[PDB]
Amino acid sequence: RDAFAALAAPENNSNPYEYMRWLREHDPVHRSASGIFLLSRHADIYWALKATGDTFRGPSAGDLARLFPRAAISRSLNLLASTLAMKEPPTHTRLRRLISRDFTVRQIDSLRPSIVQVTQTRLGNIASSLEKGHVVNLHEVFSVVLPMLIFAELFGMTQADIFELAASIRTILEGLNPHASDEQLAASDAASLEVERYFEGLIEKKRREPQSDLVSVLVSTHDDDDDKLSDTELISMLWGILLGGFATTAAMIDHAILDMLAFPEQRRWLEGDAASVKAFIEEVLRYDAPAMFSSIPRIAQYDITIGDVTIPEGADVRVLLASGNRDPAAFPDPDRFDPSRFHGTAPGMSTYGHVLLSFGHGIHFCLGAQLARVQLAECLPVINARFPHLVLAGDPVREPSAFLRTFRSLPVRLDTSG
Ligand code: HEM
Repeated sequence: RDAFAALAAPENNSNPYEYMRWLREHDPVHRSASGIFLLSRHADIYWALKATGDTFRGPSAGDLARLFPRAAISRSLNLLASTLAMKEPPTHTRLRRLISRDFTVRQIDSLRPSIVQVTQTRLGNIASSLEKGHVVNLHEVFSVVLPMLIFAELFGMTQADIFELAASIRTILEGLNPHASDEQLAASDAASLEVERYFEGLIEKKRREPQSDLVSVLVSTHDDDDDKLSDTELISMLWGILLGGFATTAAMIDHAILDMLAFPEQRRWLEGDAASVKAFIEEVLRYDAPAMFSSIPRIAQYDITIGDVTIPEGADVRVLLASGNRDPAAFPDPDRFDPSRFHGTAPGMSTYGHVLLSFGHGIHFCLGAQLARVQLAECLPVINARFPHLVLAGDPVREPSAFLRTFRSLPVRLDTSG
């Protein structure tokens, strides 16, 4: 009845793609009970993403207050509101320019050895148990761990520090849920205080003793421009990067593993050259999303129409990226897992010239898209090579959420013969 509630029901946390098809055909410009709109077709989603900046503005202070009424003047909402995802041009333009100057393709490629090293170490840790015929929850022992250890490497942080930060993130997000208790609010403000204090200390540390990591580069001088992120901007940028990769990459890894196990005839892509591996990962992304529906508010600047449906000035429009990715006008035979769609093409572009929507499009296109892609391209062949007879051990347990599609468990074992 209400698309956001329908998509969060258990069966739709499980397989929402039949309902998404229904929306695309029967209610493509869905108005929820709240008044927020939801676009499900590839064409309309692509349009809305590329119109962000002109036709759609970012959320104002009034918009965030309405979306987070319980936390309207809290430190935690102030921190969220300062992140790149919640900014609009021209402030967004400068902030994105400055982080992209230092968070580069070369910087990300320099993490590839570390991704292999972490994967090798975590897989070694469970090899004995798997060899004895036991079941391992790969989500808990691997998928959620690798992205955090890679953030530690990128930022120049300790493992202990990144795991405490992740715990703070969980607390903060709990405090921004609409049902949040006053106690969760207080815990969120305390965790937000700690996050700021931590990053302040990290910035000061790398400023005195720079290293090769991203924070050291961000806080040091730059030859071409003397523009740079201020300390308050730096805290917000590092925080927003962590939030962006908090649970998304882990869900991606989980989905890739599940696709490897469901379609063992496609494992060959992971055994091939760089172009072959990349194609598998592109199709993993096309096949599932970690949120489904978008988190960034897009506020209509004026009365818009999509078809004969009016979206009034001031309304909030969200997009169902996972539905666009299974739209047959963009991806023929959309329910088939087929990496050849993306073989030899530009990242996120099919052989027919239709774009993958898993990272968005336009000015808010995922800052971490290359980092996510490279993490998957390096770890998945290693997993496939270490445990050639890995199989699914039981049904994955999905993590109940109103906003995200993540797993609590991904149980795996080796195919054993007595
Ligand atoms: C597979 C993993 C990921 C997926 C599927 C994903 C998805 C997305 C999507 C769809 C958006 C745009 C949302 C919109 O336009 O409404 C976005 C934005 C963003 N992502 Fe990711 N993301 C992933 C991983 C990461 C990582 C590893 C980082 C680390 C830098 C990151 C940082 C960000 C940031 C900072 C933004 C805001 C960009 C802006 O507003 O200019 N994400 N992400």
